[PDB]
Amino acid sequence: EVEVGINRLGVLRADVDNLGQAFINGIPDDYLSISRTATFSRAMSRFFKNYLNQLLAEKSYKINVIYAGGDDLFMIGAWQDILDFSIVLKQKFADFTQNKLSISAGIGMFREKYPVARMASLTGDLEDAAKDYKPDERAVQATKNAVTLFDATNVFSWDTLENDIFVKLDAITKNFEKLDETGKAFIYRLIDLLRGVNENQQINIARLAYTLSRMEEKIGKTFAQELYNWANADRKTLIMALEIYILKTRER
RNA sequence: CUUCUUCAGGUUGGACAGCUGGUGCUGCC
Ligand SMILES: Nc1ncnc2c1ncn2[C@@H]1O[C@H](COP(=O)(O)O[C@H]2[C@@H](O)[C@H](n3cnc4c(N)ncnc43)O[C@@H]2COP(=O)(O)OP(=O)(O)OP(=O)(O)O)[C@@H](O)[C@H]1O
Ligand SMILES: [Mg+2]
Ligand SMILES: [Mg+2]
Repeated sequence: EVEVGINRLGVLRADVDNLGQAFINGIPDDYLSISRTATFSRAMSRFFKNYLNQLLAEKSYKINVIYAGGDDLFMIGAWQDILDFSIVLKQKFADFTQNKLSISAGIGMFREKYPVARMASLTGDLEDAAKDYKPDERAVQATKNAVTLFDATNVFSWDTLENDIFVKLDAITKNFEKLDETGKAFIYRLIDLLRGVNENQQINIARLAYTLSRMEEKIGKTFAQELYNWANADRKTLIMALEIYILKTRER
């Protein structure tokens, strides 16, 4: 049903972080009652089932939800629908839970005949890679508040990190729709030369020099140097946002 | 039976310098 995009099947596995701990010791001991525990349980279950149904039915979503139940989530649908509903899910969970419970997800791209058992297993281990996220290896236990985006090693977050990646994605989508339609061939050049930076650095600074060299009447070099500015501090962020932009805008 | 057989300066200087278009589609689980 998509016109510009990719022919991949995206899935979502959202698991609330430390819900079992939120039941063991999350609720205050002084405010401990059977009615209050039942209220919290029913609120969470109603949230998941009912509000997932209503949130998808609010407007046209290409999602074919497999399971909501409780504390878990499975979804299969259009790849871009999975990506743009992950943010909706995180913001709705934050609003309903008042930013008290963390959630983790995992998204995988699959063909039209990929093994669905393999789909689920890969999405589960990506979910675990999102569950075991720690900015620093000093504090006990994991933050658990992360999302893996198509790879177990690509553990991004939902915080200001995801804010940055989505701001970058929106900016790139707005800017790079209308190039000269001929100089855009440098995009794959950048992608394949930034795939990993632990090796010959000569070509990276060479591409920087080439971008500086490119001089005509265009948007200018404001964003053409913002690419360089974002090409050093944010390496994995730039490659992830750029790959998301490419997959969204690929003429496939 | 004379008296120089060429000497001294400019050796390239500017202008453009790669643009446009396509850009993995079909067949199978
Ligand atoms: N009222 C109540 N219900 C359930 N467990 C309760 C309660 N009071 C105390 N406890 C204790 O908590 C743990 C729960 O462990 P578990 O039995 O594995 O059960 C599942 C699941 O049945 C239950 N669950 C899921 N959804 C709900 C809702 N909506 N309401 C109540 N209970 C619910 O919680 C467990 C889910 O396990 P995980 O998803 O793996 O936990 P996690 O948050 O994802 O951890 P992490 O991977 O992020 O680190 C028992 O000890 C029980 O006695
Ligand atoms: Mg859970
Ligand atoms: Mg669970």
